[PDB]
Amino acid sequence: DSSSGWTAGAAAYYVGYLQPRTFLLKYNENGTITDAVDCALDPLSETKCT
Amino acid sequence: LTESNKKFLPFQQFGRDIDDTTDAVRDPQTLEILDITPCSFGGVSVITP
Ligand SMILES: *[C@@H]1O[C@H](CO)[C@@H](O)[C@H](O)[C@H]1NC(C)=O
Repeated sequence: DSSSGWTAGAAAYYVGYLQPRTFLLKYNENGTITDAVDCALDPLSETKCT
Repeated sequence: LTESNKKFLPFQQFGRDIDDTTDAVRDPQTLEILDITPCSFGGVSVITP
């Protein structure tokens, strides 16, 4: 009936949640964002952003 | 205002530089780049014997 038989088919979707962090961003000659670093993961990144 | 050679992305428009002022704009009608840089500064000098 309207509630039992149906075909789903293969798909899979990923869901995440965000968090207020600080980022360091690398823009290029086109101004397009080309790279980033999360300087709250490791000391070496902290050095980078400072 | 001066005509530009800059190439914005289709949604981009500010003139934010190292100091983040304005040296770029897009005509809301012709959608072309107009660099902004004022006509002034300041320095003074009188020479006398
Ligand atoms: C954008 O990048 C390309 C790389 O193929 C380069 O040829 C072009 O000069 C760049 N545009 C700007 C805005 O300088």
